[PDB]
Amino acid sequence: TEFKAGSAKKGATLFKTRCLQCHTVEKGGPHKVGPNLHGIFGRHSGQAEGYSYTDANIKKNVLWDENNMSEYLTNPKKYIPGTKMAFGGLKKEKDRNDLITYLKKACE
Amino acid sequence: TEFKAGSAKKGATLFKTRCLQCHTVEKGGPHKVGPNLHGIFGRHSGQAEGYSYTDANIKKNVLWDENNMSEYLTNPKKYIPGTKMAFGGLKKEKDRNDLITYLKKACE
Ligand code: HEC
Ligand code: HEC
Repeated sequence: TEFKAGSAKKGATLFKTRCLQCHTVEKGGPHKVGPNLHGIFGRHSGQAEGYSYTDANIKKNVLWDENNMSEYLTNPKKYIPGTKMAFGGLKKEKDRNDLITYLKKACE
Repeated sequence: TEFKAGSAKKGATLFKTRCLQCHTVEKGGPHKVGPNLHGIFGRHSGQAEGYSYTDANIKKNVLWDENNMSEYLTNPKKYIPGTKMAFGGLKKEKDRNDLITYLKKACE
């Protein structure tokens, strides 16, 4: 790709410190501020039921792959202008590789 | 995406006339000229076991999503220079949408 595997353990702690405030990853996990992300890989943006997405996310219709996800995480608002996800971004590719490695695994 | 759903039925007949000569889609289907494609979506290129891929496909490490797949099908050799897949391409987006619609479904 333009994405390579990292440390899932490192990625777990990245999740906890940077994403857990708003999201769950487990199957049967609830929506919070943000939507539960189980099964995100391969699904298009805006399709978790019971969550109120912005117009912007839905119409962006991103197919979530480890690769798209990387560009998204760099700068969410640059990627989906108008998203209400209030997260600045993960500028280091190594951080993103770690986190996505952990998401790839925990969201299946 | 930059890909929209079409006719899975139309996509089935596209498969039969243009891809079936070399590939199977069913779970438990054999490799032929080309590899069995069950589960292709979300997997990287070159990872079906028991198939002898070209150096080119493997190192290209494409993550197969309905979207990548479209660009691939336009012109396989332009996309993976050196691939031994001898298929010229499906130039009409509508044809590709139909076929991918059918693959999305039959390869799960
Ligand atoms: C609250 C301050 C957030 C933090 C921190 C993170 N996310 Fe988030 N995310 C949040 C919201 C409110 C939304 C909805 C956006 C909208 O415009 O509707 C999102 C969305 C996602 C998505 C898209 C999900 C989809 O189903 O399309 C993803 C892939 C995502 N968020 C991932 C994620 C990760 C991995 C984070 C840690 C770096 C993270 N988000 C932080 C809110 C919040
Ligand atoms: C024989 C003349 C082919 C026809 C017609 C089609 N494909 Fe093919 N495909 C063929 C080969 C020999 C290979 C291997 C390529 C190599 O360089 O190793 C491929 C590969 C694929 C792939 C990649 C699979 C992977 O696991 O990475 C895909 C996605 C694919 N072929 C799809 C496919 C479709 C949908 C076709 C009909 C339009 C099709 N191929 C035609 C051989 C032949």
